[PDB]
Amino acid sequence: RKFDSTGMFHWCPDRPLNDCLQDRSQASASGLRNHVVVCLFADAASPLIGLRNLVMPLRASNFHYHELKPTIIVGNLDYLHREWKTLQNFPKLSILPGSPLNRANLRAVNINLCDMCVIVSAKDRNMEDPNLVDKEAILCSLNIKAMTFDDAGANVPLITELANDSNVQFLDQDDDDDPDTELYMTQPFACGTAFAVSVLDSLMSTSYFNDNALTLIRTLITGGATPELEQILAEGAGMRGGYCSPAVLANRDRCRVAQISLFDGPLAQFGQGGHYGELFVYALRHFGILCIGLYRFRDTNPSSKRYVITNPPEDFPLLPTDQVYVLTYK
Amino acid sequence: TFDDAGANVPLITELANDSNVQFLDQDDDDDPDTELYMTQPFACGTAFAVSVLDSLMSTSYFNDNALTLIRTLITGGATPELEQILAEGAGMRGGYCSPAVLANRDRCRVAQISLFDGPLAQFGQGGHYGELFVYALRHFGILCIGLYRFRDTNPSSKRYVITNPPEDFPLLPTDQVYVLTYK
Amino acid sequence: AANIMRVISIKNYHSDIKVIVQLLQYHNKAYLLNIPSWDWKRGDDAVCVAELKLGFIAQSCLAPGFSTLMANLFTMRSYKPTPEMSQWQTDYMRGTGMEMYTEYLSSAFNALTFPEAAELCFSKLKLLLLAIEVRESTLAINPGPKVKIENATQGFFIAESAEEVKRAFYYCKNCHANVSDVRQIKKCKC
Ligand SMILES: [Ca+2]
Ligand SMILES: [Ca+2]
Ligand SMILES: [Ca+2]
Repeated sequence: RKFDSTGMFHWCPDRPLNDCLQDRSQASASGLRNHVVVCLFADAASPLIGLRNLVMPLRASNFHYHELKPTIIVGNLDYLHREWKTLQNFPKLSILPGSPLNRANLRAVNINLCDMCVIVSAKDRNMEDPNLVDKEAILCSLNIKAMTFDDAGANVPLITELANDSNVQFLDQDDDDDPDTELYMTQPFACGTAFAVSVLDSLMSTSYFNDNALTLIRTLITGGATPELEQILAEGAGMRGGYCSPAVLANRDRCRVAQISLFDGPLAQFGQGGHYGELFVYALRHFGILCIGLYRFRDTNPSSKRYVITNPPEDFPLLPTDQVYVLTYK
Repeated sequence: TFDDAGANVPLITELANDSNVQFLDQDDDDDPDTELYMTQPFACGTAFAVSVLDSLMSTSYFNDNALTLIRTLITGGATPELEQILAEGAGMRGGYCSPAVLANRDRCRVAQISLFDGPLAQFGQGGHYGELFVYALRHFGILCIGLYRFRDTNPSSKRYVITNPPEDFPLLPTDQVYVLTYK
Repeated sequence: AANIMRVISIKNYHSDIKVIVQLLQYHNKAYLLNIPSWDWKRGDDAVCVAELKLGFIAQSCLAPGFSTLMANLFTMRSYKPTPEMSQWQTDYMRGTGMEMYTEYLSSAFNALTFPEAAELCFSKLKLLLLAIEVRESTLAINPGPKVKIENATQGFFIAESAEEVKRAFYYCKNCHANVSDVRQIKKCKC
């Protein structure tokens, strides 16, 4: 199969947006499952958010073509026409034009079967006062959280990007909000359900103190965008690609952050009251897996909310329902 | 002029600003210190404005069922299931219907009837509203709630509404009666 | 949008609060119907003024004066004569003193049909009964002879004041409420 000219991403020859546009009947006829849904909120004139930066990590060349998550953007078509010039080189993408708040678009898209729903907005950052600034994103979250998918609802996985951090309080219930808590301590951020640009401020100082650490995170979060690819994109030709030589295709063995479950398979022995240090050493030795944290249920008994524990102590007790973040090659 | 008239076409206008009701009619005797509900165009049912709906808020607090009563009348039967179906964004879904759902086509409605002819006309010749009320309830299951009467009892076609008259209230043969009815 | 964010805030703080909100556009009602904890069965309600506005004038196309008939029942007002008013203005204004009230029918109404209960309210009590809450429970407007008054049936009345409709709760038949001037009904079937 074809890759970008540096072999880092899966690639597709150009297309017209009408090759990937779908109505609700076409979208519903397609068996979308384990996909990514992007619920974009845009006016036709609103600024470009660069969805290429969302899609490109999902097309990293270290995935096999059969395991690439299909992606569907629900949003304004006139906006997506001017976005499209950047997106047209990625395989398995599709567009359902219309509002993400329509509870039909959501059902056609199989929102209950997706692996992640992304809620994102291109609207003006002070279209009005700071209470209105995220009302579409909040309504979209609450809408999805309320639906019923009787052949549910508040168990669709979701991540929303907030224009104004204090609006995180509206984003979840069973929560105990407090406006004097800063974003990183709130339950939606601790669960990975919310994100806001304010948490990225301290990257500036890390670029000063250790620039290599910023290249480490960029190679992880971009899925392998090298400075050569940034150079090629700066020539304005778009992302050039085709069939690739074995010598560049060698870079498809990139380390990635995956997540694994202690419920079944060889590590499940640690789920029955093992400790994180026993798991860490075992997995590093047997698999070259490097464990960096846990994703654990908040309700240890009810809700599906899970919270992230970065780098636990060696003696930290495991639960059979835990999931482990791992750096891995395969 | 509709020569084969004119000021006898029935009309209802919705006002963005209530004090403009004064311009809406002539032979009227306007006064800016009167509030909308006392003006002749509102008393005749020719004008409407959103300001008369303000006090629905407090009725939703004091007796929510009364607000469902009026909503079932004014919408012609929009149930919360229809509001739910419309909230799915598919638009209003429909088709042929089963006899079991079609059973709901016998809804009570507010109609209007005339004392000029037919069985009630006996009350138009100097009967009283209480005699009419009891008779119609018993013979027809009609529940009379008010009158629509000509303002000029002699000229113009303007009629005004009398809600729930006294039992002894005198009828005119030109009156029309508001009725809750099934058929 | 601002009002929806306020209901979202109130419900976020505590889901069980009865929220009554005024809305200006009918398409905006869909947004708050989709909040996780909006529940009409518990009392939450949206007075959509566009829906109501166009509903009253639509029923006026079918009954030529209903919007005035009906919009006067939902504001409290008391009839107060002034001697310069014409006959039609005194007749009209007496009618504006009416509102719609809810009250429990007394036990003296039990096992009457709605038509007997309505004749009785009108002729003896001087009250216009127009509906009943049938026992979960459902509103019935002008139900036919098939429907009986059950014990503790709530009825909807048109009357001048809440002090009028109490008469239907205190009406005690041959036991005590025997006498023919309506001001006298005020005490039980002792
Ligand atoms: Ca909250
Ligand atoms: Ca005038
Ligand atoms: Ca009154």
